[PDB]
Amino acid sequence: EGNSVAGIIKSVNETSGANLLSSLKTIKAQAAPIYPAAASSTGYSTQAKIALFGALSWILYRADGQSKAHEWIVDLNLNVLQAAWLISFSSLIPFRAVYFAFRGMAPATASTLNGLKTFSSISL
Amino acid sequence: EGNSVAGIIKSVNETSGANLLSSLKTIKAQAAPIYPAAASSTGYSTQAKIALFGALSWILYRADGQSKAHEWIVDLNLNVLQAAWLISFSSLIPFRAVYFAFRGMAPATASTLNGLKTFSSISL
Amino acid sequence: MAVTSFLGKAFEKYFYDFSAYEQFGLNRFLSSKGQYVALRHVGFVMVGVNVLLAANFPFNPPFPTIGMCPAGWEGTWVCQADKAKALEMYKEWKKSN
Amino acid sequence: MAVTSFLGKAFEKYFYDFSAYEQFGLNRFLSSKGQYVALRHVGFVMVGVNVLLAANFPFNPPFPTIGMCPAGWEGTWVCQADKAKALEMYKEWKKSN
Amino acid sequence: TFAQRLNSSPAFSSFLLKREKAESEVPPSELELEAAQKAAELEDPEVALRTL
Amino acid sequence: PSQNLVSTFANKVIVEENLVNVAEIDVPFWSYWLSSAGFTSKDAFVKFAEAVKPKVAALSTSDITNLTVAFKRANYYDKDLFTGIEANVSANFTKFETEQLLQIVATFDAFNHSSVAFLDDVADSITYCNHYLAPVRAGADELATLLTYYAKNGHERADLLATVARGFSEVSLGKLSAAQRKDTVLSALKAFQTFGFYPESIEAVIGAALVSPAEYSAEELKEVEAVKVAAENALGGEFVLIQEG
Amino acid sequence: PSQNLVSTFANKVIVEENLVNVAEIDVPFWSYWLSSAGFTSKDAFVKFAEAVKPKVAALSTSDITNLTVAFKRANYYDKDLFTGIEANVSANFTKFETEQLLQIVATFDAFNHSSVAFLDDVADSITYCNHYLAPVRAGADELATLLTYYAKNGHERADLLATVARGFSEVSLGKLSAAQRKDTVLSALKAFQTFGFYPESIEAVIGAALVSPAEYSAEELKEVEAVKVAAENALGGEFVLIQEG
Amino acid sequence: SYSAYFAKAGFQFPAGLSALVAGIVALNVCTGRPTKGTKEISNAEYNATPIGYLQSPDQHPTAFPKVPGMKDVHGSPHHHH
Amino acid sequence: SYSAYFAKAGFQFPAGLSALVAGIVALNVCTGRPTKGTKEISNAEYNATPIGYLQSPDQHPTAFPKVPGMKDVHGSPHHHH
Amino acid sequence: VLGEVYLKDILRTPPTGAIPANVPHPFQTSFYTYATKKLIPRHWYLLGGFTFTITLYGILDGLRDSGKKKAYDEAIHAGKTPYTAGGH
Amino acid sequence: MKLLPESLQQEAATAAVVASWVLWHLDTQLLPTIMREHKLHACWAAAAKRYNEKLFKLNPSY
Amino acid sequence: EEEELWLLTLTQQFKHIQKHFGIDLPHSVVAHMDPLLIKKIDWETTNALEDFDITLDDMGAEDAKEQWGAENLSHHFLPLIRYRRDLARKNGDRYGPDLVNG
Amino acid sequence: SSVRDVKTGSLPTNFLTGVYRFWRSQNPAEKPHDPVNDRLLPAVVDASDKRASIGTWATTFFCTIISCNLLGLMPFNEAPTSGLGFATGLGVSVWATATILGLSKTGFKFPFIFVPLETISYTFRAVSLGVRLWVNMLAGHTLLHILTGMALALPFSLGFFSMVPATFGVCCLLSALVGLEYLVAVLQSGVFSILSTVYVGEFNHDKFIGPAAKIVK
Ligand SMILES: [Zn+2]
Ligand SMILES: [Zn+2]
Repeated sequence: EGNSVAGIIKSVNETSGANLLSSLKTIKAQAAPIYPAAASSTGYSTQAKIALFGALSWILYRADGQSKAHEWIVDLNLNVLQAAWLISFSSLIPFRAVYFAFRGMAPATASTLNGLKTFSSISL
Repeated sequence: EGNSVAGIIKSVNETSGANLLSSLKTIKAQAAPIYPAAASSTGYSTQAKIALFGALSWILYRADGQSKAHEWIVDLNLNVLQAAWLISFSSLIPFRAVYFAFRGMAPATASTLNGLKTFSSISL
Repeated sequence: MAVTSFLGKAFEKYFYDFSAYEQFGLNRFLSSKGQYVALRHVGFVMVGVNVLLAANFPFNPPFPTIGMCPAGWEGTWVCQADKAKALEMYKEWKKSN
Repeated sequence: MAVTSFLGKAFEKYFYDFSAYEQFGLNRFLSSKGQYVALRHVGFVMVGVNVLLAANFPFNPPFPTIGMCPAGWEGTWVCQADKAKALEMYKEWKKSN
Repeated sequence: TFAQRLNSSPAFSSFLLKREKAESEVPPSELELEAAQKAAELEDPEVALRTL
Repeated sequence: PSQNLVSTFANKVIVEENLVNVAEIDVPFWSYWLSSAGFTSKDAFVKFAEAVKPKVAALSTSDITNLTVAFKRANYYDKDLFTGIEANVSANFTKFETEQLLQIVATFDAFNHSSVAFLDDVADSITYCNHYLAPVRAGADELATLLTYYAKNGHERADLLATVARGFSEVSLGKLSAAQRKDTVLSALKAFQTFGFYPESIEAVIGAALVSPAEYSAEELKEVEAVKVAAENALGGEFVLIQEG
Repeated sequence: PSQNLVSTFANKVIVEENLVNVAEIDVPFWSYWLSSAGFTSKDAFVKFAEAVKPKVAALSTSDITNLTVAFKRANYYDKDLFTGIEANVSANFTKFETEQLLQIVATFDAFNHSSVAFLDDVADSITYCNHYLAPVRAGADELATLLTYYAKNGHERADLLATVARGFSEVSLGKLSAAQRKDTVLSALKAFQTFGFYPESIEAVIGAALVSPAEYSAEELKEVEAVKVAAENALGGEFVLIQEG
Repeated sequence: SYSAYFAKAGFQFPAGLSALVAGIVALNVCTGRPTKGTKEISNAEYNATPIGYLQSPDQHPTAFPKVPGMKDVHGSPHHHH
Repeated sequence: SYSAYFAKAGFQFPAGLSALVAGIVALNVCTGRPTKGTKEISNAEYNATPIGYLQSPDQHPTAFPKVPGMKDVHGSPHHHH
Repeated sequence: VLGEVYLKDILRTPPTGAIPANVPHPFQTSFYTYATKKLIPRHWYLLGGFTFTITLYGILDGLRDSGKKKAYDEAIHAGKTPYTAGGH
Repeated sequence: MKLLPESLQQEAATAAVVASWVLWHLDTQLLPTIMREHKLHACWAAAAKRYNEKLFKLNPSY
Repeated sequence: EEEELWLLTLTQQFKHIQKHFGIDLPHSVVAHMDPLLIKKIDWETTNALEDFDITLDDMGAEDAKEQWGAENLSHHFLPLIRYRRDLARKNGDRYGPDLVNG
Repeated sequence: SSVRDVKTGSLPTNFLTGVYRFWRSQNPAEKPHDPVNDRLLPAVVDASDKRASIGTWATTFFCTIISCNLLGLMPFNEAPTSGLGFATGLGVSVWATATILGLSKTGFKFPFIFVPLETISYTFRAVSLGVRLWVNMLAGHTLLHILTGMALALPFSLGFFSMVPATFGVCCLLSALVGLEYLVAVLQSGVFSILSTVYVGEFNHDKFIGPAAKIVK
């Protein structure tokens, strides 16, 4: 895969003057980058099924031994207390403000890229 | 991917009489089937390593419990008797005659395909 | 259905715009929504405690009761604070009941 | 090397054309090759038996000896046909040896 | 604009950010909005030649 | 107040207006299984028939079979949905099976809806795109529905009729109750004489009536004996029942 | 006959002619590890140098580094192999590392073999295709070998000399023994005056000699003091050793 | 624009998680001691004992016990009391 | 001609072997009985016993025994003989 | 002209054919490169500290079983049962 | 309650296996990815003044 | 149009990073477009200097931070100065910046 | 053999960038007297080669403890750092890492009646670093077990969904203790690894090599 500017330079050099201005949208699109198209689902990967069966195999096994733990009704009522905060965190955390607050932790996303200021790289 | 005969018919229809006989090797090769090229190795798949570590983890575990089996020297000298026949089978089985003898077990490989006898499907 | 694609879209519109804070009115009684969540939380605990107890009610409690008895039991195996004692009384009660 | 590509090619030319039936001559003494394999087989067993025994030789045999003793042992723990007896004699012999 | 390229990011098709908009955090400025429109005029390379 | 909160939850959260709001994602799954549980609900099925219309042109063949037999059981006939269904079938006719087409035709035979392009692409698919013993696995009450749908619409496909005539035998009619076998034998002989096609396996749908003629009238046995004489000179012989042994 | 069969097996199966018959598959693996165990064997390395010549144009960069430092340790110089090696380096110069090029150059500096296209593609790769602190991780006895290989061949690359001059400091020369530090300091100052390039880090290779002048002659310290006065007016000042504290 | 490239590869585990799970399991099964509530006996005792008498009552607590301390099995009544 | 297409996909297990290995393992670990040479004891005995006394000599045979019957551990000397 | 043999493997444009594979770090490629260049030169203080704890806690596990064995022998050499007989 | 474990060395080694996997995973998988996109941004923001001035002096287009 | 391939590859590659960095650009496309920047970044991680720009910020080295960034994009000018050197070599001269006094 | 592809600017990449750069900031490098240029660059690179990787170690212990502490707040799960050998086994391992670093600053030889009192207060750092993590994860979970037993005594005795102002005030006290446990889960993973940078950073000091010879003016 050669570079697309040498593909632009070649495709503009071997056109004529009459069909130059018509060819400029098919030389533009021949050198556009590939953004791969949204394929069909094929949902829940072979590892997303291990992650959900293995988490269900863990939650059932932990609730099995919680139910015979000599404080079994206190153990099973702590999962209600612990899952009550997972519900209150979905309803109280500002998830767009948290997303943009983690973007400021990283200096790569806290600013814009900064090089190559367009007046230095002209070709007139 | 449309069919290659309609690609042959189209590519021969829109050529001229002068460059017909020159174009016939690039219309031949545009409609040849893909035979994918021999890629680089990337040897021993993620499942060929499970198959050889899991077989080494089995052979070591079976030789571990064979060595404390109360007949341990008789057990470990039976693996020498059993592996002596795996060696004598690599040196006595006619492997090309066995390959062509299994090809005769299957009626799909015991003969050649039989339909479509070329004088029925001409287009003159 | 597609098993990952239906109820993901059902849970999405149960999560987001299904709101019993406004569909059941409820701004008439509650000041903010930050205190509707702060007692839907405590409401989830009180409901979950009362479901876990009632789903197996005749049980001798592992936790210390504070000197209280549930209903008309008061001397049975359900209220007995000695556990090897109440195991004997439960096995007698189970033949009758 | 490439770990799957070197010795696969080394084992291939050890399997196929490396032949001690002809490189060591050996047609002078053997009639066919079908009987060179039929005693390389028995030769592999006799070598493998003699290696497995010798790699741990001072051992009381689990198998029944037929009334025979290996070397100058003859009354020691190596030849003792009672196993709880020979465990006692091996533990005495191990302090000395 | 930047917030309009963030809205079509894989982050905002996630579940917790699905009904969110990136312009709600910091909106595009008037120069960023007028230069996204000016860049839309010049994605036709014939219009960019005749303008130049 | 425990009973009050549950009753308030039941009148605003679990109704059939939100049952059809979760049923908007995958329509022909929820359309098919609810209608099999007995949920007809004629104006809840109108919410189905417009939620699925931007999707009918890209459905799989088991989805199209699930739409038509659900909209048959709910008896609702949306003519501009059912032209998108027959344009799914007549565009993907090689992918449909005889198990699937015999259920789509019986929906299209109740709701008297046909095209000539649809009647060819169902007959092209049963005959050429499907296994030739797929009528034998069908059950003769579904094949007689296909035979009359081609005789109602006047469509003579003599290749399809030789295919559907395989699935009429003592085996396929013996699995029917004699109320349903009679409704099939009269329905199959009425279609076999409409085309004048008397295959060699018409002597199993005739012999399914003449071995038990006490369930038939003399008007219907005149219909049967009209086809028997019409098939006897076509096959070149005379009818004879067999006592087994 | 147990000793006879083992001795017969040892004189026909385990020799060095079959040790080089298993070594034909991957050459630069077996070439490198055997030569590190002390296996020079000048005419066993000729079997290497022709078995690898149809492969040198497609080797990875760690394979090319393994060929040259093996053929340096075995001291064997195949001029038509070593032009295929320098055509691997000068065709893939962006992929080589300074750790790898400083070992390839020291092979090419022993066997006095150079090209102008090779000397540019090694200097282009150390300066531009590699991290600018990769000379700091090098060890100054390898950088002085690179400095003289560019002064033997008369190749003035003033961008490469500013890069290699980073890797001369008190740190990099302090890790050398004083026999090897002296052989490096004289070898680095001889190359720094051949180009007349006196960087600001020449005062660490000069000061590595003037802090311990009892290992040097008066002929070599005249060589050192010639470079010190040549570097003093270039850097615009006077040399002064520092007593620490 | 690249959003549909990242939807193609779905879930994936962390890039060495099979060595964490094989390391935590290999610490919980290679304990070098009997399995927490059991005791190693001789083969003559294991071949002679019923499987109802090898079981201890402490190792089978009741899955949702109505009285705290209920066990599911009862074990050997041949106590050495 | 198609020979290089079949060299690309390397080794692969049979197409449901994870259900055979998870079925044979689930028969060897869900035995419903103690683990072949061990006996379930009470928690009061397990917390009070050293790990050298929980071990039986029969369950640790010697890895290459010089005398047939050698065991690696010796267990509890408090026999009930 | 400057003609794409000078830009080879130095500067490439955004891909038009397909998105390539990600370039591995040398540490993601091999554990031996991680172990010898980073894990042992830089993190051997942690691996020594994890080794000290596993060793020290094996001393304390050895002291705990030699104290269980001492209290066990002092009940079977003193005619008592060494535990509370389970409870059931 | 549960204070001492059944083996202290087994729990100390579970902590050393978990924390050495997190050390390996950070050093090998996370931190190469962190620094590939931290230092694309950081090298471009540090060079931007000297890159553009070097490029201004180079291209003959003015 | 003599050196327009290099100046427009720099323009088109940075414009695609800047449009997509921190939003949706994959790491495979960065390492495709800029393979020697990724190669030099990986050298710092391999050689235990993954915090080298934090080290230069701790010791206030603001001019060695600008040299650190400039030497890591140093290869962007390599397609030019390999071209201008092969002009001057085939024209008999020497390349200017290769020389000490020149 | 083929690594996965990462989107730039992902949220786990942005979080772990800020986390790593936080713990790296706790032991900053010291500015030399000289200006940092190509003369001083091997002395700066060698100054980084002799510093411990406390930026990496402290975010190893941050991320392995906050993941373990927050497991205790997931339903059906307990925190691994609520175990004595896990939590104190991380505390001794930080203390031994600091000591192995401080012992290697010499030649592994161990350093009147004062120094047994500097040692004791230093050897107690070993157990105090781990026991503070263990007791916080144990005492918060134990109080939650006791108060859930008390708050279950009221609906067990009184009516289910009856006499609800008595159980509402204690279900909101139970709910505010699980909320404090989310704060102690995040704080004790921070206090463990703030203190790991302090203890390991005590022996994180070596001599700047620097220029031994100069050309002034
Ligand atoms: Zn709990
Ligand atoms: Zn056997």
